[PDB]
Amino acid sequence: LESALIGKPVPKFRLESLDNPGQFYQADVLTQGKPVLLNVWATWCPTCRAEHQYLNQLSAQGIRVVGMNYKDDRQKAISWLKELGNPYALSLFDGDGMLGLDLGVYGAPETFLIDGNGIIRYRHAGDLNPRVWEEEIKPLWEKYSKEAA
Repeated sequence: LESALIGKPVPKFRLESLDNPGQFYQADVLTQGKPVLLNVWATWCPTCRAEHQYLNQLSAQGIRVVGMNYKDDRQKAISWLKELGNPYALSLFDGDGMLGLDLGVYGAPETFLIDGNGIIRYRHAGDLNPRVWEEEIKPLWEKYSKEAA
């Protein structure tokens, strides 16, 4: 849906790595110099499992995806990745959902497009499928990929 963050930088945060206990990340990790997709997901989200296989496909094509596990059960989340594959370059654990609150998410799943400079450029509330990618996000990803280059 619509977002008041379009054109604004990613909110400050300090979250623990989902699969690397003790390692914490900050917003600087979302300023890669290349565009990135931030995917909000959880194991309790039905369309998330279905969307996971498509994310694996995009990741294999070079699309950079950062995963934000939302108000979820950490262990179940880790098993989820070991069982279905890990498309994420990095996985953040938003156990309390505080980053989700600053991002204005309605729930899961949701995908944000962030440019190389850490500026939020698009927000899609709902599952990521070929149609959404081809019609809504792909054109934007290509634009910011060419500029970052």
